[PDB]
Amino acid sequence: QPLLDAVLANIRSPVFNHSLYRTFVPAMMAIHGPPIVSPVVCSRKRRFEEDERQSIPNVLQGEVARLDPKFLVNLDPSHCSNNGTVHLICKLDDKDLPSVPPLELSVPADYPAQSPMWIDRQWQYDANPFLQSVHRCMTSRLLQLPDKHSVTALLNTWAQSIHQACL
Amino acid sequence: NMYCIDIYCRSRGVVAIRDGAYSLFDNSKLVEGFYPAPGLKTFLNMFV
Amino acid sequence: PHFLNTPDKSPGDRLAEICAKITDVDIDKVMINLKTEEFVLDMNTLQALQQLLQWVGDFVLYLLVSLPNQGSPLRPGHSFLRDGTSLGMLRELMVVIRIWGLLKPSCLPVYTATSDDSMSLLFRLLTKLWICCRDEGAASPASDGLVSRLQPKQPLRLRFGRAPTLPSSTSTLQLDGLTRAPGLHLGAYPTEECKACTRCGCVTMLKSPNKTTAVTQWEQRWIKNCLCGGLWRRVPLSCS
Amino acid sequence: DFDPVQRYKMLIPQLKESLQTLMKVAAQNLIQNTNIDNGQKSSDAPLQRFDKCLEEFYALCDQLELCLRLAHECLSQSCDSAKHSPTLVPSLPYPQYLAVIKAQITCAKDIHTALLDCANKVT
Repeated sequence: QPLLDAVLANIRSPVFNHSLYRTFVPAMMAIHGPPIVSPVVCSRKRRFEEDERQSIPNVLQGEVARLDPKFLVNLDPSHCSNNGTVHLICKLDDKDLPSVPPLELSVPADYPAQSPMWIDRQWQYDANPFLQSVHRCMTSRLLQLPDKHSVTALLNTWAQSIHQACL
Repeated sequence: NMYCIDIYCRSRGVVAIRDGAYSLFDNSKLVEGFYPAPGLKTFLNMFV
Repeated sequence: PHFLNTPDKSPGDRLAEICAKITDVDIDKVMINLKTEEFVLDMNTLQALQQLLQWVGDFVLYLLVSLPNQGSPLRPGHSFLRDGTSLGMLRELMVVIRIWGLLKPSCLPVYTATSDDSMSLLFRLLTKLWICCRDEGAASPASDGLVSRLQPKQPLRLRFGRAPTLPSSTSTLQLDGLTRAPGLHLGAYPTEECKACTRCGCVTMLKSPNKTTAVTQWEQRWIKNCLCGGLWRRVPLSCS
Repeated sequence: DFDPVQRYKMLIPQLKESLQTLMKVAAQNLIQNTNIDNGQKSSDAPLQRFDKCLEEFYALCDQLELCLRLAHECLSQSCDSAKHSPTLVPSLPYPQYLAVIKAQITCAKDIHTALLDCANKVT
């Protein structure tokens, strides 16, 4: 019903938003008397210094912290520092049979991709027939993985293919 | 429902009292309601 | 200097100066004692109402209510009111704005209520202390009783244009190379600035364009340094 | 002799219409202030006090609030009386009812003192 104040606020185009002060605050401070509605001091520096500057994007850090201790990830030659951010050089040190460490180079944390790249595979897989079967199984599983993810999905599929294709 | 008063504390210990039937202008009119003139409340409080 | 009067026997400056030697009270009589015609200068006189009239009214009203505050936590309290000459200038201002209200209805209200104008008794008590504050005179007790009580026309929250302190001689300084930690004359002091708000030396911090139409006298007057206002800063519009 | 429901029913439309009138006069004062300050003087007419409007609005609001609170208190009193005493009044002998109320008060005071001594022994 009181659209008059609405059309008046619409009229309030000029920059001098101080006439409303003299218009309203006299009666407001008269009938309401909280001159200090917040006498608590408020002086904090918003941005002094806050940055990691000493590691990779911590997203993959928090991800890899969840994985099973049977996966041992290390650091490769420095080519995945910030943008690529991942050189998944992992060892499956556990009670199961060991194998060749995967590469699994994923992309920036935006994740418009996954990890499996398999650079050093060309000679690591075709040499051993059993490892060749392992690679075949791992490829067939990865192709059936809809939009696999950085560390969890890739490493899980790799381990399950390695310990399923034993036969 | 008669002879309203209004006390309120703002500062570290300052609590002001006023008669709530004046409407910030006593000589003009009244609040059309509760009866005004609680009496000599000023000196009653100034006792202490 | 706004006296754009018709040619008369004397100048408006010396006439307004001698206006101090006037009757005791009832400025409505003083105006007819001196003159009332040759004071209009513009139909669009609506420049001091939103900017200066409320300002001078608040100043004089604080000067009024300061009298009962004799026992303040200060030997001179908040101010002195022992000059009279400045009060004479204030009386010239109030009588000329009375003439303005007679000409332009955009006069200076009492700003609260009950104008029953109301500046009459105000000017009366100012002159009552004037005869106590013209020259070689002491301050009076009847005026005390006259000013003590307050009407339904007494607001508060005056600007009191001043500068923030810097008492770091050898005592204390809470600052760094950057990151100032937060803790006006023509009005334009909102809760948070939303314009240019050109920072200045002490208190001004006025807007740069000011959205003016004919008040250019003030802007063209404060382009250079100001009184304690050579410290024209560029404090950002970090509104909060 | 007016009733709380009756006073509420007669105050609500007065409250609504006073709100409408105060909002209208506030809008009028605002447009007048803007025209005199932002633009040229066009509203050559005296406005209203604008203080009495919201002042009496808050006054009627306080009146309504306190009378509704009194009615709520009366209903709560009736409920607690019916719960703590049977509905009998001139039927029940008045001195016997006074003695029963006194004994109820004494029993409650005894229970409170027992719990207080219990808390003190816990200390």
